[PDB]
Amino acid sequence: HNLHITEKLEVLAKAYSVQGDKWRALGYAKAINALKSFHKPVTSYQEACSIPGIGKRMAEKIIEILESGHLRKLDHISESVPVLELFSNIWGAGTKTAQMWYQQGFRSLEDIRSQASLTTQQAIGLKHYSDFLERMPREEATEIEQTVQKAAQAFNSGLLCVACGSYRRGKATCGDVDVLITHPDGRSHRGIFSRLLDSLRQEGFLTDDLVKGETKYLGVCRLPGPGRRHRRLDIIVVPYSEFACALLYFTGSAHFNRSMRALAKTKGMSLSEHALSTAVVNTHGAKVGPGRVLPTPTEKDVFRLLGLPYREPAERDW
DNA sequence: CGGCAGTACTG
DNA sequence: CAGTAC
DNA sequence: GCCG
Ligand SMILES: Nc1ccn([C@H]2C[C@H](O)[C@@H](COP(=O)(O)OP(=O)(O)OP(=O)(O)O)O2)c(=O)n1
Ligand SMILES: [Ca+2]
Ligand code: NA
Ligand code: NA
Repeated sequence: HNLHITEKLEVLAKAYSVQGDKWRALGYAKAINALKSFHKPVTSYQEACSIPGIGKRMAEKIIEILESGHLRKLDHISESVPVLELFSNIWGAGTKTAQMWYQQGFRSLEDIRSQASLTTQQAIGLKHYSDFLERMPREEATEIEQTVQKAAQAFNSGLLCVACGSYRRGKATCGDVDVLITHPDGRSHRGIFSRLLDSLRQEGFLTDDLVKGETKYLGVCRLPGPGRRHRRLDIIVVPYSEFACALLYFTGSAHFNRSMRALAKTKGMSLSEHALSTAVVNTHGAKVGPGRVLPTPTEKDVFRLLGLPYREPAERDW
């Protein structure tokens, strides 16, 4: 493996990310992930400059670690970065909020609890700071999925409930659970949140609400009994016609999703959680021209329409 | 030069 | 709207 | 940061 250039680069990428330089961190993340899974430990520059996701600047960076075992840029990391990471790991606080709290003199979560002004969402995030940093065993995700299914199938036994994300990709542990709900009849999915969430609330299962939209719920749940932790839970209701694209999107991974949107763009197509469709119309779309929705009854058709072989969820774990 | 996704909340 | 998240 |  490459673990003597990546380890240095990953410290720079984190500092860029927590300081809000989202695009530079992207390029670092890609270039790093390239190094991770390369067959060979890289030897020198051409080898580098001739790599996908490694350009002149990164190439220069790559030889320093090769030539010197050190990269000078690592000596100019702001002392703020660890605190910014601490603050942005609060659900609901991002880089802008973290930088403002830092500028205001806050340095610890005790400072935040006692003096910061917090949104409803950030207060819930703070209250579950440790829990939301933990992963749950996939068997607990199954229990959470079944709790949603049981509550849903009580109002309409036709409803289909599927846990996506890292659960559907087969991982041993899961950061949170994303439950997708549809109905093959095409309509009965509409307006089920009021009853479903009221039902899950009457349990004591749902403990906090983060986002209560018309098709999307983001909140916090806890199963009964001792030794249970609070978990992040999303519930997304989609029409049956979008089910394939929604399953793909919410199964991820997020890096797999990014690669698929890029591949779709090469074919003049758009890929979202709602549809695979023909482009609107320079770059980043056009002003007029809605585009056509391509028929995607199953996940397999999205791959096919992109000219790609079907990948089971476990093989999307990029 | 400029995209690297578009949309959904929240306030 | 800006910020955050998916 | 990467890329076209
Ligand atoms: N920035 C993001 C965030 C999410 N997603 C999609 C793909 C993810 O798989 C899915 C669910 O979001 P999560 O953050 O829960 O993704 P995972 O379940 O894969 O995260 P984890 O590895 O912790 O399990 O939404 C995306 O495309 N882009
Ligand atoms: Ca998840
Ligand atoms: Na956060
Ligand atoms: Na999630």
